[PDB]
Amino acid sequence: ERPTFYRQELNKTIWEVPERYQNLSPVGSGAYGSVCAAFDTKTGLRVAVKKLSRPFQSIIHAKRTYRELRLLKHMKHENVIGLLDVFTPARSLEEFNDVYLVTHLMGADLNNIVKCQKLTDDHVQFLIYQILRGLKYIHSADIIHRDLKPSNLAVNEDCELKILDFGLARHTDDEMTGYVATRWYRAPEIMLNWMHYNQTVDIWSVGCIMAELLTGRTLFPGTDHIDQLKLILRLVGTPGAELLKKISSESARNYIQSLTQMPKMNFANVFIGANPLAVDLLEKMLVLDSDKRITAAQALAHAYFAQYHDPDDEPVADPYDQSFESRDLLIDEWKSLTYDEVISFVPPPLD
Ligand SMILES: c1ccc2c(CCc3ccncc3)c[nH]c2c1
Repeated sequence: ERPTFYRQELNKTIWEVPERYQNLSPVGSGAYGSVCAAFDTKTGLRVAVKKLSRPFQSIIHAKRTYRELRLLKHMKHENVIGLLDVFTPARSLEEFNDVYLVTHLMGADLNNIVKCQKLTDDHVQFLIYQILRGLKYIHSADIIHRDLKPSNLAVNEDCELKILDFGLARHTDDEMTGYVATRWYRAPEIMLNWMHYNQTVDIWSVGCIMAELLTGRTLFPGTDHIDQLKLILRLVGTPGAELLKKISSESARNYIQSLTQMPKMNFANVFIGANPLAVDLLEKMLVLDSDKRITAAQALAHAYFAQYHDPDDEPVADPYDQSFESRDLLIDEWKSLTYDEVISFVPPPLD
């Protein structure tokens, strides 16, 4: 049943992993967790192993660890990060304090691709198709990613794409401040807290990404929140009375009304030389009123993706029980719940 584990110190941290994982080599960084690349001798796959930093330190961390594991165990889709394995060296709940998570090793993110390679319209078609395909899956389980940007999209040498790094923790105010890529892909309602957000925030992010694939350049590289809002409103226009009413914040609504009114720009004169179907799709995604944006399912049927669209191979997710989110528990209760999820994990099959 239980595998044999071996110990190894790598960069001032003790990795204790099953024997199946060999040639552990440190990768990236770790405020969320330390990450090693390894070779999985059971599957034959190169894998990334994450050891969680201080998982049951507070109630908020313990719940976040449970949330991450619940979410990762659910995701079973080609275009979304899947769990290969989850383990602990603990033999009981009483000595449980470390969680390790295993997934397929990724080399390149979409940021590396747009920076370093020239992309044809067919590449943009295929890349955006795959993001939307994964988003249809994610959104069908009532999961909102909340933080789609090129650095959270893993891409291989065949242009095959996966969505990673879900909005699990809140960002700090400081990492959202200034001339930063962490805010450039955020929908303005979430960036400025206009109203209760919903899954359509992710479609805004896809439009920003699509635009950057087409031009090679950030669409809204604001130097701060307000500079970024001005860049957004220059392109899409200032809001009308209908959207203004939906902005629940009185001060945010007051500030918007201080701005000089601007019409929506001609997107064919911004996205010069782009496929007219790409421009049409962008106009449907980069809509200020979140209720009027195209959804992922709607966008997959758009003519831009006619080469790739297959309605029989665009699956939806199994129902995801998210009722834990409204629940208030103790640390040892979240920890016990987390332990049950580690021990009940079944690896995905062979093909
Ligand atoms: C689940 C979520 C995240 C991770 C990580 C860190 C992110 C990553 C993913 C793939 N390759 C390299 C780095 C490693 N393993 C994980 C398991």
